[PDB]
Amino acid sequence: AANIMRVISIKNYHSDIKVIVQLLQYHNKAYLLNIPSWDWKRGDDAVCVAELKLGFIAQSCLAPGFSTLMANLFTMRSYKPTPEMSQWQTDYMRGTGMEMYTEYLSSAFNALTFPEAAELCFSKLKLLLLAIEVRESTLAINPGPKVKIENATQGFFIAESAEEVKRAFYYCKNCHANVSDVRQIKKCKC
Amino acid sequence: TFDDAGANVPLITELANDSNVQFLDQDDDDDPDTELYMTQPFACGTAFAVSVLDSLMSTSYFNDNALTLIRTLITGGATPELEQILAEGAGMRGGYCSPAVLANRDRCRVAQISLFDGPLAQFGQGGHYGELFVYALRHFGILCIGLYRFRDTNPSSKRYVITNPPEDFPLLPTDQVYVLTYK
Amino acid sequence: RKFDSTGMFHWCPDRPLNDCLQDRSQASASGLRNHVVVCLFADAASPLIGLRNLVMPLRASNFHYHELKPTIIVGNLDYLHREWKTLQNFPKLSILPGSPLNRANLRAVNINLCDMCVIVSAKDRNMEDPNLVDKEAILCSLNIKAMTFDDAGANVPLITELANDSNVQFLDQDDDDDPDTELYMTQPFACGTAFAVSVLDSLMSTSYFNDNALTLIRTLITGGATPELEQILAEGAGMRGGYCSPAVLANRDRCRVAQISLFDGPLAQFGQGGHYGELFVYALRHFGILCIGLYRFRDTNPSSKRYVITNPPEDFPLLPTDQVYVLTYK
Ligand SMILES: [Ca+2]
Ligand SMILES: [Ca+2]
Ligand SMILES: [Ca+2]
Repeated sequence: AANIMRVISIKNYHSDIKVIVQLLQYHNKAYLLNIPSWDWKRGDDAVCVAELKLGFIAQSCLAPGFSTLMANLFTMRSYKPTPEMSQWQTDYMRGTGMEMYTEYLSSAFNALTFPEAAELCFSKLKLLLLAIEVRESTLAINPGPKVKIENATQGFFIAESAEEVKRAFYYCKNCHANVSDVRQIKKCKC
Repeated sequence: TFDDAGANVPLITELANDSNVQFLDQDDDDDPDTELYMTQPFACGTAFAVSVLDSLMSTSYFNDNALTLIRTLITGGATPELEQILAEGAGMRGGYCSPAVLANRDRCRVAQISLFDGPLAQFGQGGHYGELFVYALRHFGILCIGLYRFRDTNPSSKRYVITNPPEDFPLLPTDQVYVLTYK
Repeated sequence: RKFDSTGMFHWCPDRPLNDCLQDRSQASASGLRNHVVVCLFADAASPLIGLRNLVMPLRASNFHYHELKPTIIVGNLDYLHREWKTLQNFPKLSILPGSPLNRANLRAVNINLCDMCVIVSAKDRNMEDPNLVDKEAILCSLNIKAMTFDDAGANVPLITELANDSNVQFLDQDDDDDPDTELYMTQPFACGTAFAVSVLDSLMSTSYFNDNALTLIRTLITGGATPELEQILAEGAGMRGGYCSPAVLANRDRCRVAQISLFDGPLAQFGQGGHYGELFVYALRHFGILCIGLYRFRDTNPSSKRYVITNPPEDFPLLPTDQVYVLTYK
């Protein structure tokens, strides 16, 4: 109730402000969906922690570890070894260094299918591409061979840092990005 | 005891207070200065707590689409139209559906598959995660995102999750693979 | 038809609340139009607000039975059970039990076709701090203001009663709020969309300086509740009534405050650039209508918001879209 009154206050002061609010109960989301100037298409958003909580554990009933797989992608953390960690703890902790990032695919991906673009990201760029924003626009997760990469397609990647995913924006094919150690991709198709 | 066992029933518990994760498991080596995500019950997917969801706020600011990606996965496909319909207070309306709306039943989902048997089992005998990834993407359109591996490589049934392994990462025949899939 | 025993109000023999209770299908099947909707917000234990004081003016005997506005209360049923003993003597009343914030109750009630939606609360006046005190009333206003009635929405007429005056700022948008303005200067009060008990404080001093002026306003606002009716209610028998003699029924010609439009009919000549003084004199002479003010659109071009002008100057220019407040006998 207190948080809804704050969004009502912020929107009353100026309707166009992007408000992102944290909510504790799913039935309370209905109240702010009904405010005259709440608009999800413009950015307004409600992080309902009851919805999200029960959603992660429900998907774990179908894939037995997803809630940990997935809840680690949405906190920034950097992998930092310590020599007393067991093998499983080093393997686990390397994985916790991952997050999900958005980046534009370079023009070198144009007219590939999503399967070629994903093989290319994984094998050459060491990036896990998992989705694309298809042009109004719509998200597609793991789309099949029917879907082509269009120019300025935004993709969703799992990677260790935003400095990794830039490689997909700078990847310039036979023109310049020819060489096989990933640290070297850093400049355009000059 | 379920004599026709017991510590092998799969379980996930939601904690009101994260530091209580230490009581949740034995053979564990607890330490109160470790934060939740490093503890064995969370690494095994046996525990969850709302504190790991705090950083969703900043992801809604930096890339709102990423928050819609996770919401479409975790809700199993709840669109803003369904949130709109629920906000009318009539409850969830439904019935028989037209082929044109029923077309949306081919949604991508996160499934889990085993390297123990079937066509991927060739990678379980000392293959590497990169070989598996490329093969499954090409033959099945399966997009592999991680592993679920036994902690005791010899004892207990506890498994831990490895997100996005390196291309050269060695597989075991007992591993399970997380996959984005259409069927 | 039957009236109360002083002939001042329409009357009905008692009933059980279940005669007037309706579900959403019954309410939606009923062709409610030009009605009053009361959106009550109450807990079962919360204090009685005396809805009789709302309904009784709407059943004033000077209206014909066909022109009484139907009334429907949307609210908590356990509360309305203990309210009902006071309401059970009024015709054309109904109850849809449930929350006014459910956007279904609102559609079943035909909220888009009503003549007034009243938003009212019985909740504790410091259930929490002064920012939470009107959150249900504010949400209910904003909810109705957002709906879509495609066969709209922000043109349903509404009046809300505020427990805390400074919350008037949340009640409307396109508004330019300022916390140092006092309630009577704010746009929602100037439009008749908001009310709060703080504007009634100065009645105390008017009772001292001229008690008759307080009886004037009470006869208008109650629709004719005389001290004899207050005496009869104080006997605790409830409101007694039946068929009435022509000698008491004579009091059905009471003066009332009505509102009329300059858009059409005989006064429309003044809407084409006439002045308020020309209108006043004409209507007083031809109809015995006594004009006391205007209700004019704020946006003279957009929104349906109108503001009230009390007693304009003789030379004040009229618009064809104005409405006039009138004291009238018929
Ligand atoms: Ca990282
Ligand atoms: Ca332990
Ligand atoms: Ca305002």
